[PDB]
Amino acid sequence: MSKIAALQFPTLALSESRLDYYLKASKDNGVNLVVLGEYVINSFFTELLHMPKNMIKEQSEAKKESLIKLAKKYELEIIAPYVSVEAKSYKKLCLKVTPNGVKSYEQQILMPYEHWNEEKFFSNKTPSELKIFTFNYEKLKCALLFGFETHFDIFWQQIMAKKIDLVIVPSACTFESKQRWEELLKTRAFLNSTSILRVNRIGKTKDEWNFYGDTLFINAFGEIESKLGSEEEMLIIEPKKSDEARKLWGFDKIIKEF
Amino acid sequence: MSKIAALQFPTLALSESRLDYYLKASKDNGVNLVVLGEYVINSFFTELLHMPKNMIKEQSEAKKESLIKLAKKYELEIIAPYVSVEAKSYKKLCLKVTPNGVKSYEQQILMPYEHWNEEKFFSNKTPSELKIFTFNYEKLKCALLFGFETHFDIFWQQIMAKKIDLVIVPSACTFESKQRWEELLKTRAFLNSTSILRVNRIGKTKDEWNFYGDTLFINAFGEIESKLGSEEEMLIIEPKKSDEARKLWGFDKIIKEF
Repeated sequence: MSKIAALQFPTLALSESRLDYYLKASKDNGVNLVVLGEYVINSFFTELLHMPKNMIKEQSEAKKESLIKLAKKYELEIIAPYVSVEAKSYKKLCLKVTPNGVKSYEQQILMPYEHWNEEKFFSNKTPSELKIFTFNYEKLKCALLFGFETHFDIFWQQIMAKKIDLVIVPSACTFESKQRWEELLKTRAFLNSTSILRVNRIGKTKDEWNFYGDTLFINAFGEIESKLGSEEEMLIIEPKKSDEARKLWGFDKIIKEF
Repeated sequence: MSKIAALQFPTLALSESRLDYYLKASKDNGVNLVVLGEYVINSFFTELLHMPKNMIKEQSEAKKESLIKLAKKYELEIIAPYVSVEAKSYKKLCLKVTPNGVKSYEQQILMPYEHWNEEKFFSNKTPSELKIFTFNYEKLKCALLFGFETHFDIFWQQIMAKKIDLVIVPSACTFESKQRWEELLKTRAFLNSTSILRVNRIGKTKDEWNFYGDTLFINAFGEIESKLGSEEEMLIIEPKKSDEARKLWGFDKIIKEF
């Protein structure tokens, strides 16, 4: 039935040949939805601070055109974080590329820390009230969240209210926080009875920040179903409906009795 | 400084010296706040189902009188889950017994599961709006939560809103859920920058439900600072203010604009 492919990549080269191979391989395994991690289409954040505006635009626009073309050619959907280069500003988006159009999700909560200040570098619209990005994938109710945004309960309360089966989490996570991330996502999946697909990038930066993969899939019971290592590889998942797991603990039912 | 003693007990006997001994040992170690787990003053839930009403009342009322006397004698405070028997109705309370009076916390969300139906057995007031029980312990802002109530994000949002330093969680946890409980509490402490004191009971029931202790203290970084094993023992903790840990990630700073 419904299958999803998670591609664990470093920053892709300007050519599209590596992406095309994995997209055909995803479609050959009966996958109709593909997800990439953060800073795979684009160079990692710390290089973006020093790169020329026009090359960042070229890097982004080359892959967006490729995804649009490849989504048509292989008739599948692609979810990929994407740096939108505007006239006088940069926006951190996540694109959902289908054969019949492109949808975009503008990240609502960005890291403001000095050493990794995405809030300063990007010019994302500050929403008045947070709103989860959701979409239907065949028979699954899905939500899309950036890695940093999973830290905030408000999103999960909206996810539980909408009976989401699967939360797709493109991310860029350092190895040092490996265990904290597993415990967080396992807890989120259990408390909200939703499956979670966390897709990480791989690679080492000039500052020796180590992204060691660990793309993983968690079921609505909070159990890890499958996970990747630290190499460039593809994870294929068959996400199931959240209903049975929702009834076991009935957290939503309990909160709905108020 | 400010110290708290967690007493990991089985169901206490009607005429026990354990309470007088451990309260004095706490006060001799400079501890002014003592916490017991769930179903320590009273027999465990599944045994209460088969006990006569008057026996439950006597079991409860004997320990309340003792705690009142011991709180005055040793000049400290005691937090203890407590079955209040009115007429032929039962209320699952947590008492805070001090030298100058008793305050009570009525559990707001109770387990409704068939095999462990506290919602059916007890007659707790169905709350209008969920509201955390809070109190100051010397210079620390403390909150009180029953084990089951930690599963619901709404409580944790209020805990963060009040910038709570320590959440005290009397609980009754089966050994089978050891890892899930640890990951949950570490995540809540980290996400909300609060320390957590989880006090469990010990003992085996007739149906072979294993309460194997593992009373633990977690700091506001989400790290386990200390923990007990499966024996009857006392855990003394010196909880610190959450301020420094709260500034590290600044979850409150980010989230308060929504």
